[PDB]
Amino acid sequence: KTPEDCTGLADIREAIDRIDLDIVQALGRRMDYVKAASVAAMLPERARWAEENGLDAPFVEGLFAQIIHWYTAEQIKYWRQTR
Amino acid sequence: KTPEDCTGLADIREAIDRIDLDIVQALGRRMDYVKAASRFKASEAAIPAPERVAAMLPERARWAEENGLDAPFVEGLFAQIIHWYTAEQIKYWRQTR
Ligand SMILES: [Ca+2]
Repeated sequence: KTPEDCTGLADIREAIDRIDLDIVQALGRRMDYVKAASVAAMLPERARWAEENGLDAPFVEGLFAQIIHWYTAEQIKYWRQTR
Repeated sequence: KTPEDCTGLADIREAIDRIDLDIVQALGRRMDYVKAASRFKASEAAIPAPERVAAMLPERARWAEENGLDAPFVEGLFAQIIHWYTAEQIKYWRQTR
């Protein structure tokens, strides 16, 4: 259901669980690409997307700095593991 | 293109942009739901239900492990999301109710 058609917290939770799983799945696919490849330029882009989507840019930049650094460190681990 | 079908770094960097934009857009839709949920709360202090959050976190962590990702990191990431959205829900609840 849309946010407007939600009749209670149970409807809300159905939608939020789906969004959050979508996010985790996208993050999983994101790692496959990073592995296949084996911040200052990436964050302004993502801060713009945040604003465009009605979200606080600096919070969303915090989320992406966290992500990008994790995936960078994992790429380094993965490289050593596979060479 | 799939990761295997990618011919160089350019393909991968653009796919990552599209995935990252998908996540932002999903996070934008998530905020709409969180703000709509405020209608179903009798008080600012019931934002959030502590047992809801307590069951949400291991579930996302478990999803992470099932998708090739580190549970502690992804659980921490969702802790931050849920926490910030809680604050945003509270602002919205106060403004409207
Ligand atoms: Ca791009």
